[PDB]
Amino acid sequence: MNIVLARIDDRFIHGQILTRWIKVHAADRIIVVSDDIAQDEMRKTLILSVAPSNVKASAVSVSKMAKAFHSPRYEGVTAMLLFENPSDIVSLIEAGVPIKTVNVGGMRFENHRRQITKSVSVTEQDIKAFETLSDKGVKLELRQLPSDASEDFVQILRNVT
Amino acid sequence: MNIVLARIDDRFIHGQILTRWIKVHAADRIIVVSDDIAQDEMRKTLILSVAPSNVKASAVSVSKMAKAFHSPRYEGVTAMLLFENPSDIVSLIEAGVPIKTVNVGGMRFENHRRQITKSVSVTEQDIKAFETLSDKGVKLELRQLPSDASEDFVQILRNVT
Amino acid sequence: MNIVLARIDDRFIHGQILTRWIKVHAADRIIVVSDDIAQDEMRKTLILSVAPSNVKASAVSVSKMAKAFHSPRYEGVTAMLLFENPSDIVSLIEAGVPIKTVNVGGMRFENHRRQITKSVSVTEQDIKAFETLSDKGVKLELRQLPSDASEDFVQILRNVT
Repeated sequence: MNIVLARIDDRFIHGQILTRWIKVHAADRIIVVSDDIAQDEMRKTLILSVAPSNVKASAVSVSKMAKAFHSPRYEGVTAMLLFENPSDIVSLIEAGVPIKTVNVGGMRFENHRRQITKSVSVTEQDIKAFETLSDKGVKLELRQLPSDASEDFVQILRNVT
Repeated sequence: MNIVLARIDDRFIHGQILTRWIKVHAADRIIVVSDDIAQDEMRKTLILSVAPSNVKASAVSVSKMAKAFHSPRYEGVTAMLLFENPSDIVSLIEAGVPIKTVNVGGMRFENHRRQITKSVSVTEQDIKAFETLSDKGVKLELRQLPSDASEDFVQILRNVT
Repeated sequence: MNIVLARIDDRFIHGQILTRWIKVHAADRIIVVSDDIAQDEMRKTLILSVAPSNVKASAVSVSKMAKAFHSPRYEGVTAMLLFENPSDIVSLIEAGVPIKTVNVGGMRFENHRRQITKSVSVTEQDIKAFETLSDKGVKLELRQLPSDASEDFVQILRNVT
């Protein structure tokens, strides 16, 4: 399977954002990878119900994604993955799915989170995982649209701790 | 969770009806609450597949709705509930979800039902539940669109028995 | 339940093809009948997510289809079935659902398949089932659109073996 973009985004299929990434990479499908969202009936449906037509969408767990990534059915398929956070990306790599770059899009603020950028807010578990990701050599970029200039997330995160 | 309208409607996501209620209350999501529909794979999909985009939709059971209503994830969220009948509304209130008013939209006729209005047909179990609903103080209104004048369902139902 | 067309198509809800059959028969719902697709979470969603609105869609197994076909809820309902292959059509008939004609649309080529027409490729199991289908008296037709002239599949398949 050809993974064209792995993106982090708390809000998922919001506004014209995701559509713009799609038109640009010409992807066949969007897959939300998250164990929580895959076992939660009220949230799997509700996420995949505002995704664009002419585009297949589905929500699976880190385990099925791992299995699907290697399955021959989707051989050559062009996809774009959506993640709620950086740990499931780590969990997915520890299942044998190579992810070259990750586009950090947004992680909504909460009272126990630490705002790092206008759109990204992290916890302690989030930071460890962003670390581990640079350790596995994964490029970490920050931007909403294909037209915003790519900022380096690593430099941004470090200047904060 | 902010419940802006609890509606009874046998036919669900039919015509422009539901869309009109949505534009008017500006709701983020539509949730179908029914135990039968939530365990029936051929009906959960089939109901939520003709719902409008720009609107998240999902079908849960009286039990998960109860749980979700109080969950902090959906805190402040604006929703509109859809019901097949008045018993599940009673069942939902006996789970701790306060419903102020209920908009009776339609309950299709059947051979063992008693037609009460052009669009509502009830059974004996339906009537008991509409009673219990006025007992819990729930306002019961009748109308299809936000523009039809609100008729009183209670007075209408009583004039029939 | 009134079955207006039973169609074989590996690619499912692709292009304007299916929509054209729908407008022509005026069907309320599209049901994908397949045991594999019904138990595969990443594929049930992903198939039914690119189907047209104003049309209810769902994916069930040969067993539930059998059950639904006879259920009184969907009495009189007008539907169109989608199949991945000819065996599940046989499996469905051995459950008590009469299918008069089957429209062969496409079965994508693979390395272990034998191309029979520009769009149909079969295996040994496929052929036996197409046989059994002519044995049960099921008319087998070939065409993509309601406007292409109906070719006979049986004559086409035989000229190949």
